[PDB]
Amino acid sequence: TLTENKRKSMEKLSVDGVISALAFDQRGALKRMMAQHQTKEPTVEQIEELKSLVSEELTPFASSILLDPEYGLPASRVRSEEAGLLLAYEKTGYDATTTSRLPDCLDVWSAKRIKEAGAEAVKFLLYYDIDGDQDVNEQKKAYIERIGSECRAEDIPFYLQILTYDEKIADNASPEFAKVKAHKVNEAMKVFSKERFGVDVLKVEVPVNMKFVEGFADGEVLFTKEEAAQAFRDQEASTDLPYIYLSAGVSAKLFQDTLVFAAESGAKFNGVLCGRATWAGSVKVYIEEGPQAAREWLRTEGFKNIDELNKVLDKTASPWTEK
Amino acid sequence: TLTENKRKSMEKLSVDGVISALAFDQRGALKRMMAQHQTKEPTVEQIEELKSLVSEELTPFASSILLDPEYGLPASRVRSEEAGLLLAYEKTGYDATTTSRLPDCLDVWSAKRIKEAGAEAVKFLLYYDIDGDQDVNEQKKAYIERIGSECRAEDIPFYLQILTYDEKIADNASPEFAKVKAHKVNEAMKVFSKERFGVDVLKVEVPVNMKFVEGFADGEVLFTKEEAAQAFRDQEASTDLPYIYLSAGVSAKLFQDTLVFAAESGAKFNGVLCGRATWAGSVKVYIEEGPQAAREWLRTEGFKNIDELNKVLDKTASPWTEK
Ligand SMILES: [Ca+2]
Ligand SMILES: [Ca+2]
Repeated sequence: TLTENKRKSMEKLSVDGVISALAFDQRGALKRMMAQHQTKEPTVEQIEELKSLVSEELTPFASSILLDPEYGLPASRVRSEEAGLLLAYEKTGYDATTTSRLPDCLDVWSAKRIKEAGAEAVKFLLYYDIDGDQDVNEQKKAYIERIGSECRAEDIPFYLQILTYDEKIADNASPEFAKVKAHKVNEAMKVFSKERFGVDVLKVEVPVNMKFVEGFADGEVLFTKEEAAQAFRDQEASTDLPYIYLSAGVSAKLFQDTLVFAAESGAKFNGVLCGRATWAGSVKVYIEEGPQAAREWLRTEGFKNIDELNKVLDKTASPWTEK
Repeated sequence: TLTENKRKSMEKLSVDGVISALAFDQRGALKRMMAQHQTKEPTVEQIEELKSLVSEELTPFASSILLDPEYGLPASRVRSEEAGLLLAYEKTGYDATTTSRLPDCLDVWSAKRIKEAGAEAVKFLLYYDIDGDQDVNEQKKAYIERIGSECRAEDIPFYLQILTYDEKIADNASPEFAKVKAHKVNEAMKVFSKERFGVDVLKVEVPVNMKFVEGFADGEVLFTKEEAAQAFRDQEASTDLPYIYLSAGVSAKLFQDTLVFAAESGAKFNGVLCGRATWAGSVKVYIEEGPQAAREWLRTEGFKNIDELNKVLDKTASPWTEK
């Protein structure tokens, strides 16, 4: 169920019950991309400006935009008046020396402060290995309970992003991980759909690596179209919450093709929180050719990208209202 | 204002609006006391047992008991039927290699789990130097906001304990700290009485080191009685929340005389969360003579301490229900 304010907030993040959200809370990742044509270390001014350019030019075509409080608050204030705002709550990345990947909130932030900054949702990223250390997962579950409680008190939607992994499989893109991905994703969704975690929307991976599915694979084939289709249906059955897809390790085209396949298979996903593929190109242009060039790229190539995505969403997504 | 459930919980922790609570969530501190008396490391069983003995013998004379989830859950189950339960939420102690003393919740606990474990309040201890690093304090304030929000969502009273310190003063028993203690205590109370922190009751230090007050001092005198009295009045004017005193491990007699002085000075404190001043002597007995001897100490010296404290509370404390 949703409280009146949470419902209203959800409405501000979507169009006709579909979430077509632009993800741009990248921090370290964006800086690194920038580093790729580096006269110097990329500045705070540069990072914040590029987020503002993307926000200004592309949010007229997105139902909402996800930003980080570190670099993204200026960008958040210049978003289209028709677009809602989500703010990221987690610290980026994880310790590569250990396998625990424990969650940690931004040090001077709280759900209250996120709401005060104008957000209509709190977004939090959790790494979860359902088969991992039981004590680690207990600590993780407790952490999410806390955040869910915060969001209930502040009456602001809780968007929980889950990225799955295996403590013992180094590469998420490996065939080894592909074989267990459906299990990692769908079981994690079952866990955090439980009422006690206070989640309003799940941001999740597609439950299969399409690069190993028949018809989509350029190399080894691990799954038939039917087995992949069943994974999407299993995922649909793993939660009664609204859920939306993230894009990871795939091109814009493959992602869009996957949304088509997802819908064809019977998945009732309620939209996406996608970004990188849409605005990636603007980054090279911005560093090299300046902000005015980047603005033009976003107005042209940028619009093309997000518009193609929206037209795919129009024929594949299902409304969260239709619960 | 209290919600219906918070009020009911406050009622279970109090009698006629006065909190006569027994504090025994000590961990590191208890371990240190125990250290003073034996060769070996204290065992889990010994810590759990002594906590259960104090709970069994003394909670018939307290309106509630504060315990720690780590060693205190068995003790919580054998408390008097008439006594309420608070559970601690913070990890014990602080990092002595730095001056920030940052707060940290127990890893596998949440406010929801504390409530599920039968507690009628969440207690959290924060070290705070009002004059300290501003970024450190911003992080501390954000952290308390989160907990206050949790407690609002779970509809469970939030007891915030504040222990003051100075980043540049090593010993809080020193005359140097004594001269700034009132400032540290009263300004901290003011800050954490702000609505945004969601506190229901403050557990605080008396705003004076009584050992340096004329009439109480056996050595150097830093303060006249009128100056000490004014600090208590300043404290009363620093919050409109209920507040209760901790004993800080002074003698039972000095704590009792302090409460009388507080009341005479004009402090409208609403009770105590008193630990060491009551049961401290049981530790030596339990270690050296065993549980039965400790039980007999509690039934005699322990009772005498808490009985005389209750008599003093009866004539000094002010009801929270008058608010
Ligand atoms: Ca107020
Ligand atoms: Ca007052």
